Amino acid sequence: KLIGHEAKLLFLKSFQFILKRQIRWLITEMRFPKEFEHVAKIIWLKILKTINDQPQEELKLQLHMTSTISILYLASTHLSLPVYTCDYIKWICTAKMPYFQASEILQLYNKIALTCGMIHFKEFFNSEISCQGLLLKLVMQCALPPEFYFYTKQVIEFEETDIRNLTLWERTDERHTGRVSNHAELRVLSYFMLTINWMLSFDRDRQYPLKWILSLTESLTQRTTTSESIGRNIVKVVYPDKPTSSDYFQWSEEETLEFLKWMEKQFLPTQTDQKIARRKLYKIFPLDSTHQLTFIEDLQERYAKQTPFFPPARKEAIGRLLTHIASQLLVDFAISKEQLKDCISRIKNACLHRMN
Amino acid sequence: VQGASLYCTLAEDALDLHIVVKSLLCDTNRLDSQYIQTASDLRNYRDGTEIIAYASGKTGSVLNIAVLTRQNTLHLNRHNNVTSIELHSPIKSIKIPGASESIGRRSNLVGIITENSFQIFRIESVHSRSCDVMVSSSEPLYFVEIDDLQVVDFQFAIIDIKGNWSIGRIPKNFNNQLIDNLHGTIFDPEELSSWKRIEWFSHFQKILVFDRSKMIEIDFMNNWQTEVVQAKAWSNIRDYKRIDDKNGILLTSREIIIVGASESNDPVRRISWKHDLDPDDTTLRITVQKVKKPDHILLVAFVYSMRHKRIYMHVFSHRKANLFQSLGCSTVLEIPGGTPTGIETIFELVVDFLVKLRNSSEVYYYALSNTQNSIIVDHPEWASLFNNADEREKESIGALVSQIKLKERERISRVQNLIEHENSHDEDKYLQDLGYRLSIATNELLESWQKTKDESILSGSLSHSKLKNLLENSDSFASIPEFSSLLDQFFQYYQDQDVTFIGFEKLLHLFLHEDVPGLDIFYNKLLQCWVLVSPQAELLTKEIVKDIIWSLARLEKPSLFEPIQNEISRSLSGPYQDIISSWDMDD
Amino acid sequence: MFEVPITLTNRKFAQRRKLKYQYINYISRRFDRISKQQKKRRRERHWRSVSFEIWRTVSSQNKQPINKQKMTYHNFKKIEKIPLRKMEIPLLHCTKENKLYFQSISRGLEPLKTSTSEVRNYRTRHIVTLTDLLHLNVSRHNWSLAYKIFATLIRIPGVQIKSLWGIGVEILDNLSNSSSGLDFLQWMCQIYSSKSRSIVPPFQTGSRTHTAKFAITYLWSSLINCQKSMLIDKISEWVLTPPFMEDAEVWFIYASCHLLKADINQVIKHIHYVRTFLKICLDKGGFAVPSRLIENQLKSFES
Amino acid sequence: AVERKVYPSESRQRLTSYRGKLLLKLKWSVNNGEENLFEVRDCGGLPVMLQSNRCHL
Amino acid sequence: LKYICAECSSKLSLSRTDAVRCKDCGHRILLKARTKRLVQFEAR
Ligand SMILES: [Zn+2]
Repeated sequence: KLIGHEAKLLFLKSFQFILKRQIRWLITEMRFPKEFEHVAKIIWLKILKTINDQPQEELKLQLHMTSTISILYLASTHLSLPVYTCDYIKWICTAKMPYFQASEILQLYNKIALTCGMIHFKEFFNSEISCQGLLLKLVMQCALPPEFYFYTKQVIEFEETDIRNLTLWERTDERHTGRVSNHAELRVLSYFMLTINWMLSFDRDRQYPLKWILSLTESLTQRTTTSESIGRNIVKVVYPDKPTSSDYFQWSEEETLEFLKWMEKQFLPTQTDQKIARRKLYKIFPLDSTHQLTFIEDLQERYAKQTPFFPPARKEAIGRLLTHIASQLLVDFAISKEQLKDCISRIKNACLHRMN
Repeated sequence: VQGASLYCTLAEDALDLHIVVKSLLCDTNRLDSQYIQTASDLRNYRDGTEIIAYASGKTGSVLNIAVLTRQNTLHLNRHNNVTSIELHSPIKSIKIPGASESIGRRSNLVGIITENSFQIFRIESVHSRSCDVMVSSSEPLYFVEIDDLQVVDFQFAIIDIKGNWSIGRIPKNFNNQLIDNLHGTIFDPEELSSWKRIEWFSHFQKILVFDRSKMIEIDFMNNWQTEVVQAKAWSNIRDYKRIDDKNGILLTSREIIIVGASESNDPVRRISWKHDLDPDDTTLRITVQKVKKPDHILLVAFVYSMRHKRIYMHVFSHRKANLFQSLGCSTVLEIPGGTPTGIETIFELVVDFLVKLRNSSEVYYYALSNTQNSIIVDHPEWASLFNNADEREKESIGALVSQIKLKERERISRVQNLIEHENSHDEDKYLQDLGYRLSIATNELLESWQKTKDESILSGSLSHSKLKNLLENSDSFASIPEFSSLLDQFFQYYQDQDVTFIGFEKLLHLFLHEDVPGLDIFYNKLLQCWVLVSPQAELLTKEIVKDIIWSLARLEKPSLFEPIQNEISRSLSGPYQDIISSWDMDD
Repeated sequence: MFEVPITLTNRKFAQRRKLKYQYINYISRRFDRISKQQKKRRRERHWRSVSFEIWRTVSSQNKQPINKQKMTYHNFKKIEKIPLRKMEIPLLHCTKENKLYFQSISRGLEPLKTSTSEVRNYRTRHIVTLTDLLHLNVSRHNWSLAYKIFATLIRIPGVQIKSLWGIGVEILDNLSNSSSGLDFLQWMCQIYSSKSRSIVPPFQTGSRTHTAKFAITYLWSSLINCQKSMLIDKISEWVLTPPFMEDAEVWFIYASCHLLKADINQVIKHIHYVRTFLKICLDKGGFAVPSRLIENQLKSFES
Repeated sequence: AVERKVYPSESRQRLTSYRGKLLLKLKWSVNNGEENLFEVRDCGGLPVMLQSNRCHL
Repeated sequence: LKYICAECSSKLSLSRTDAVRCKDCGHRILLKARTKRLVQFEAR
């Protein structure tokens, strides 16, 4: 029945097909540019041509879903679109961008560096990351006041001097203390954390008192339904490590409610004699002035909830703010606790050393 | 249902829940993916004298730090539950459980204290007067065989160690030290786990010996032994603690909650019934608290874990004529980053207890009510990040804090005047000469895109996306809508073909998560948000909408005419069946 | 933190149970020696027993006598020393985590991760939260949300129907809009009563031996739909299509149908009738403490 | 799978017999009830008279 | 739609090598529905 030994072709044809399917959904539903496509045909063209310039029945192929996302990101980043990995994670974990099947029923940083050596970033594309929108994304993601965008943008310039890249790739696998935390975004997040920590816990002109660290913390902590927070809950549900699942334990009836809403909407994007017996069996018990508020609405009101702006246990407030931020980042950027702190650790010693 | 319509669809009661009320009380390879078998703290009223006197609520606690210590002190109850002043004593090894028992009102309501440990097993007496407590260590016995005892039950010291058990007796007060006879053993080579357990059932010489596989009733002082009715199949004995003056029993096995109790006098089981509560967690223990009233006698069932600080509760009641029923599950949390080693107890419900948590030398009284009519972060992984400072590294941190503080001053005073000039004729001069200034350079790079077009080995030309080397170029305007109009008329200008094209709005979508048509409404939204806060909003929000609009400025490769060229020139060098693998517009 | 209602897993856990029961067998083999494969696990787990209406237990009286020490240190390590090595061979083929797993379960440690805890993943962690919210909302009497939960749950292509009491109480306090209660109950019964291993039973099961949940639950609850009266001859006609007919408790359900029909020589035959099924339910089971209560009632009838 | 009743109209049209199942509770005894075994069997589907107590009609 | 469930009367069509039974009920006996077709009769 099924092909043998050179279904390499059908493999690459369901793969290619599934990719173009995803692009259809990101220009259409995510209002990308038509140019993305040609950028993608070029990159997947490059690596298709490289596996077909190492093609052999002695076959060594590893086209994963991760490869699909990797060339979307790769291509986006040449195009300097302000999209970041966390966009992609949210997208795929939400069953919105098709993924999590072979043809539905009818490691990202590491595979982007991997592809990023597979065909070379340097003399074919421009692999500067869209840094400044990552900053904006980040300050808005906290409720940090717009000064911190320049705060961090400065520390960024201080260590890197504005330059950011996509290969820490030589084919090698045995990596230890050499060339890792060389994927840029992670360093940006690290800088971001550091900034908040130094910046706050060391402005002796403390313009920022003993307490607005607290009010900041609480306006950060208040579980309140918008699209975004609801999303981050939806991500939290598929994030590998506790605690971020104790989190669904602590949801509010409103959070749970918008949850079941999203449930019955995007699990009509569900997957999969007795078959019709369960088509009926399930169709026995029933499948089935605007309220909750927008992003900048919520954002406004926490900015106001702190608008009363105008003592080493504030170090505490610093720490719990940092660790909350951290958590949001871990789920949002699909990495590990221990990964993050490896990076911020390394790069903080990397800042002390290039100032000391 | 069963009795109500034997007698010839909803619950008896309405929907009850669970509230808190808290107080402070005490305060004392590489493989922790497993755990040993240990428990480790008691609180119980015991009768010191008994020259017509009452009981005194005592705590027996553990000072640990360095493993090996034992604490005793009285607790004056009323409501805020306290102490007076401490009294302590260690042993050369590690405490594995402290227990102190009380057989019920058949008798003389009294006790004294006992504890078992890594290579030693001891039992203590006590007298007390004037709020000092004086206890008195009736001799240990270092481990006769080089084994180790799981459980003590208790005037009968009964030990259980990794299978084999012994009944034994304690001395009366002095030097003489504790002997035994009547031994025995359960044993099951295929019980890999080390915990077994012994506890009284009924009262006269009927014990229960347990391992995570089976339940063994052993009637000593006769000769008797039974494997009860399950074992070793779909679930594990997970815990068992004896409820009730003498004749009550509570067993946790996976999800079944089991109440055994007596019948035919001695020696019985109950398949009365059970609830089922839901894991695979090897760590799971139970404890009961009991309360009374006329029409029932209710048991509150606390099953808790070592993995999460949720507490899982069920409720049974004892009707005079050996009768039990249930109602519906309820579960609570409390503060995070840890988990419990002690949960232990003593038209509404009051249930109250104390907990200890993993690796927190801290005892907390808790109290739970039916209704309402009436992070200390030391994540060693993160603080080690946020300090990592000598003294010259404290001031080394303070350095660039000051540096970009005065720098941010430079930014503020700089931009201010540009903000002054918002709509001047001057700023029109600048947006003009700047706009087609740019245009001249943009043409130049388009020319050295003529000269090197024939490459067709890539499609990303040189390095493009810039202000295109004017640094004076960017920074100096202030109006956002006249700068958006600049760009709209520059895109309009190079509308002569073979050019990069990109549409910002559809992309600000990614930013504010709503349709962001104009470049301007983008600035509006941000300015609302940040005018609420620390405002130099007007300025910064302009300065960052300027940075974003720069960072994104679609200055980039020649288009379509040039993708469809390398697309095919590599699409060729790939042979054959891969020339048809390179397939687009599927369906 | 609650049992999951989907088939546990694929993964490692099989090779772990391999190591476990293989080693078990080597130690117990050498142990009977000194006292003188899915299938290896299968034989291994195999040769082993597999004032109110209490299904009373089997108590201690004709059972056994006492043993006295079998197992010193020097003598246990005898039985331990060899099979641990044979284990050293296929331990060489299982994975590092399961090397250490077997190592520790063999030292007598006990793991403190669960099969759920270690089975990582977007989708299952989501199901875990979905089902938690189910069990929580049902504890809370929040039948509406609860219901939404249950529906999105069973919608998911992973959940087996091991969460039926889920509806059987859920849809039961939800008079509101949906066919319910008995609907579900007798549905469950009709579907899972024929042919038409682990990961199983007491509250789910198939034919040939008994089936707690659906069977007895609809089988009384319909008699409660007749306490709705003050129907019966229907419940007792299709109750009166046995056999499993060792379902003694259903014999008592039958006798109950007759005491409820009894509430002229017709009523006689109904009381004669209950008198018959009570003792044909002395089959065994074990109910009704004194049947002389049932029979004092039957004499209040005999008036 | 949960069975359905069979109405003779079906048996007619399918041109098969209309039969109920036949069941036997069988006592397998050894040594004069020293050991005995109850096992129910099925001797095959038994044709049933229409409009009788075993006819669904 | 050539066919009818011999029981629930549900109209249906079939295909080559298809389970013969009501997609709804599952009754494995099926009827062939009569369709518009020209048949002659004399009124004599
Ligand atoms: Zn049909």
